[PDB]
Amino acid sequence: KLKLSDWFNPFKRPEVVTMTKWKAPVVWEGTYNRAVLDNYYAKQKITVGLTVFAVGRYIEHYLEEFLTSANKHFMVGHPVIFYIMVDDVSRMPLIELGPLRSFKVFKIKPEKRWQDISMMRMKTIGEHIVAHIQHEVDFLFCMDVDQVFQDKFGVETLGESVAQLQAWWYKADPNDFTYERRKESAAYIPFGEGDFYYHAAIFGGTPTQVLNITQECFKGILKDKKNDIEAQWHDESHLNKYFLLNKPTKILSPEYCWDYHIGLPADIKLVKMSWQTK
Ligand SMILES: O=c1ccn([C@@H]2O[C@H](COP(=O)(O)OP(=O)(O)O[C@H]3O[C@H](CO)[C@H](O)[C@H](O)[C@H]3O)[C@@H](O)[C@H]2O)c(=O)[nH]1
Ligand SMILES: OC[C@H]1O[C@@H](O[C@H]2[C@H](O)[C@@H](O)[C@H](O)O[C@@H]2CO)[C@H](O)[C@@H](O)[C@H]1O
Ligand SMILES: [Co+2]
Repeated sequence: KLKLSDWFNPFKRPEVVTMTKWKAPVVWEGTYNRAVLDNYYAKQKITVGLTVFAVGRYIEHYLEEFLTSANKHFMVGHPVIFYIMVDDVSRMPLIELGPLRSFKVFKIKPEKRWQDISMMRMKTIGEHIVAHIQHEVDFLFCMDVDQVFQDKFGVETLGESVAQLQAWWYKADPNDFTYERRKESAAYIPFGEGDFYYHAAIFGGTPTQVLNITQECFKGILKDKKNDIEAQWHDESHLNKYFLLNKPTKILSPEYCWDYHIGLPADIKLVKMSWQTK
């Protein structure tokens, strides 16, 4: 059916990494033919899902900007369902959605520690994949709420398993990655090992793969807590361990999740999504 040559040309971005040793593309602005993919996926009649959690003061503020920008830039041309997880549903703001967009809201019990809020996402996402999302969408993205779409974030990002390159580390040496380095943690990665440092603010894939991502991360979170240890960067450490062992079939460049606090080097041609201030 579809082959990499049909839509992806790595040679259009020669100054950056565009392919991995396991044959996965790194999608940079200029390398992809979105028109070919729009037509390809429209034939298939796909629906894309997007989960976001919002707890505490995050609820009304970031969520409005996130959803407003998402409705504007996320997978335009194809049906989308927004899955919104909140602790108090009263905080859910009213965002008018465009054609073929809808949403569902669920009330979640907020955890005590800010670290468990972020990590408990993994369990909750898996539960809703089994309960309904596996029957509602063909691809699924899970995103932090404290970020904002800036340009088209389209079907060029879809794949079996999708990882995001952390903007601060994509040109760094693996020995400088902030992996979990304690052998006692399930997320342990030795020095000299690792392909990239992936950002936990964006990951996706088919519901099947996302279930495995979130189930395996959650089990590592669980094993760690039972040994009274918490990974350096919590779920992100476990996600990086997971993608080390289970290579993503597609990687998104830092253009798809950029921190302007870095600046704007020549590598970043067109930002599709940017961090919010932390
Ligand atoms: O009080 C809270 C805490 C967390 N969150 C949710 O958890 C996400 C992660 O928290 P932050 O965005 O505040 O922190 P970071 O930018 O440091 O998050 C990054 O590091 C985390 C681990 O520390 C996770 O790996 C996360 O996926 C990754 O984007 C938020 O986007 C939000 O969706 C809330 O809604 N409210
Ligand atoms: O290292 C993972 C961690 O990165 C944070 O980003 C830091 C970055 O690591 C640091 O080099 C730079 O000086 O400041 C950035 C902003 O604090 C992310 O904020 C965090 O979520 C993790 O992804
Ligand atoms: Co964040």
